[PDB]
Amino acid sequence: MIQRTPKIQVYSRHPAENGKSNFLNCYVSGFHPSDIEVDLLKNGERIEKVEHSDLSFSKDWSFYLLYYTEFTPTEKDEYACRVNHVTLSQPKIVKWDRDM
Amino acid sequence: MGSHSMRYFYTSVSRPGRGEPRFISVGYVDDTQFVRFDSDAASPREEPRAPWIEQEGPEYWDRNTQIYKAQAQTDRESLRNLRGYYNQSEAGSHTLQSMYGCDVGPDGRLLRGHNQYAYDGKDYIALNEDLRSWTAADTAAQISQRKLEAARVAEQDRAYLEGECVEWLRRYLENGKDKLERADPPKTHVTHHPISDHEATLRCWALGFYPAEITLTWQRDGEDQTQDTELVETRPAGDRTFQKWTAVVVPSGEEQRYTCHVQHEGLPKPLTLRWEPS
Amino acid sequence: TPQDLNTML
Repeated sequence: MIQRTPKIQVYSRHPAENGKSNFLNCYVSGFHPSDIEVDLLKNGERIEKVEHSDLSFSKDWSFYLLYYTEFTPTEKDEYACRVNHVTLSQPKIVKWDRDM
Repeated sequence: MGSHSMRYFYTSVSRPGRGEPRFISVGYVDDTQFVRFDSDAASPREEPRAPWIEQEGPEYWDRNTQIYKAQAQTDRESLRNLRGYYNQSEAGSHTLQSMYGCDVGPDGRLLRGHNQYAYDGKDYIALNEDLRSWTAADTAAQISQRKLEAARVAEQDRAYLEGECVEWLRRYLENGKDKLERADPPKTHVTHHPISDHEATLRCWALGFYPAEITLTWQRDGEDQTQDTELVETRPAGDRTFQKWTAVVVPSGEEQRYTCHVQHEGLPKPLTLRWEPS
Repeated sequence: TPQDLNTML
């Protein structure tokens, strides 16, 4: 165990448009070992219906997973991804920015 | 490079005090997942994960289920063996990963086969490109090599890689033809955000593309830039396509000196983009 | 289709 900490991107399936249904994605990659905890947050609160992809890995043996949920972005609502892994002292939160 | 690949990815993870090791497999054709199996599922079975595989009969799912169940049991023995080879205690969690499959050209002919393994994320042993000999990473893997040679595994792997692996990949490519042999080009645009009243960020976007392989590069006065640039990892959209962007910080007033170059299999010709102010 | 071998290390 040299371990590797996850890279984290938070983004939407389609370009965001206020009031239009879409999917919110949190893509975690580059990590080892494979146990990981990922939550999607709306205004700091855990979203309940979140799905994820089947565990797979890259050529360098690092794992990746996509977590996703349906959502309708607004001007005001804030979204984020919260990640915990053995490699992190405390969970990491990455805020959704609609231009990233 | 009208070429295709089939890959299987197996992950076995021990968890002392929390049951026996979990085995997960997934199968891909190119960047498209098509099957899974999870030993932690309420009733473990190979399951379809793409529309074109659903047509396979019960004999397919039953056989493959049996294969993964046997392999899960054998990985558990491998894990116990590996713990002994490295003189490790019983208390810790360990991972054994396997990845294998075949690459074929436009005509369906084998280009290359693969069958290799990692222990705790580090290369452990690999079938060489010859499909006859092994490369072991250390003295522990040398023991595994000796066992693999005694059981004549490389011979059997050669026969799978040159035979079934290519014949099934060909079958999948024909049955999923509409998606698997379709390249979707990127939809591109460049955005501009002032950082300060003397710098701005130019961000070059590619969306909706398939397969995942792409190159996005920023040039200044036609020379590639890696200085004052940020490039994110290609990421899945969740509707089979991928996304990527690259950004560069530029001096205000110098935007016209910057071009974004995009290469993708779906593109007849590479694109050169610039920021176009409204 | 996966390989029908159950290879041990």
